[PDB]
Amino acid sequence: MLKKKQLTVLDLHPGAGKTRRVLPEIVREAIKKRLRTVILAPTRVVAAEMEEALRGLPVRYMTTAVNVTHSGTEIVDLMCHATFTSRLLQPIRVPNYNLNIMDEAHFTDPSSIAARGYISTRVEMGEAAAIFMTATPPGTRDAFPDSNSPIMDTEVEVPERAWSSGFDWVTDHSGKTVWFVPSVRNGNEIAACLTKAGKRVIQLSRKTFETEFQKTKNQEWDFVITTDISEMGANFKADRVIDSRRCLKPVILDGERVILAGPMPVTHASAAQRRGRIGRNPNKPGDEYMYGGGCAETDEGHAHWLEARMLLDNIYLQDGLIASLYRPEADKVAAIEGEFKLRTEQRKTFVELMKRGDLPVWLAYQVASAGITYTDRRWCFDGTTNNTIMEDSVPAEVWTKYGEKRVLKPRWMDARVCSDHAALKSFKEFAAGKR
Repeated sequence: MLKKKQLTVLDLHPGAGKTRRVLPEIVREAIKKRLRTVILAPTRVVAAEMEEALRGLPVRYMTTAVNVTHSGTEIVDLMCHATFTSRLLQPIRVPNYNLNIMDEAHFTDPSSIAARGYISTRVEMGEAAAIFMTATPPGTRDAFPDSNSPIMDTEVEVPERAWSSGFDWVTDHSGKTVWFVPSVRNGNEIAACLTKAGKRVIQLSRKTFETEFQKTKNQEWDFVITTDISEMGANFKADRVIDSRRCLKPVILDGERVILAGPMPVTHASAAQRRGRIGRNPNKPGDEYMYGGGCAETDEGHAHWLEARMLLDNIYLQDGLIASLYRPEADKVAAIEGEFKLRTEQRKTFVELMKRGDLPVWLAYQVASAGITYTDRRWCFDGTTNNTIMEDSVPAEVWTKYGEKRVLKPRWMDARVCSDHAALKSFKEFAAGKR
């Protein structure tokens, strides 16, 4: 697989040993052939598990998740998918890796889609080799792949709100359950219902993942309530997965706003990855998978793919050439290559609104493309009356950097800045000039 010009998809079933067995062998072969290599982890939690599997091999860990003193003689770098894309965007030269390995290559966050598009383009050009590691490559239609041990698959009605009766099977279980919910707010209601029933519940989401995932190892628990982030390599010692089979879909309406549509069905890849959390121990047959809906290709028209085109249009590749999306996922968005290419100063603003501002890609692009500078926050208050952001059914208010109390009313409305309490608190700090 290491020969130039080729992209290999390593699609072994979940738990087949892609990370702990195949990855170290690939790395040893790459170091033997003197290939400058990058290893891309979806999260800092996966990067730490990779360090355990790669111990004894010269790897440069470009992440604060690992505490290792580097020798300086490493030709293999390890970083998360988002750091790879961010460094490509920033005015820092990234080496032209001869071998690019992406673990959990099914990750649908805009930065992972951009990384696959950039790497696959370099491979098409004949400059590099790549290995995409995932049980569920783009376009997979099988939500029931193979496993290390047999799984009991049961289609059943799964509660998406607090319940008082009709779901005895949920609480009458004596093992550990991983339950996938469509959103943080939906998880809060179910966790509260399970806590009132006497269950020990841990909740996981993108922002709290690294911190709260440690609790799954450090303390006894009955249920883990998680968004889709746990589809990316998160391992549990559990015997059941309850799957709502639903997710939220960011959708761009009329090219002027982003809504969080749904909950709606997950893709086959997401369902197979959610189910993939169990049936991993060959000595423990009969782990359960309870699913409450069907699958659909909800990645079509999903804003993450349009956002990946905004990132790819602003990454230098060669003169005016622009990287295409990875072919199997390239029809998910109606987009013309280069339509989002920004001039030098506007691109620097676009990068800073994402990196320091913490804004979603689409929103950062609207602000940068309008000729607004990073610290100018007047756009957070000059939108139409229908863009008024609501908190507890009352308009959200902030003291501007001038000392004036104003209602948060952004010129461009992106529902992701207020998807939960923590998101809106962060956006209010942004509108106030606090970062």
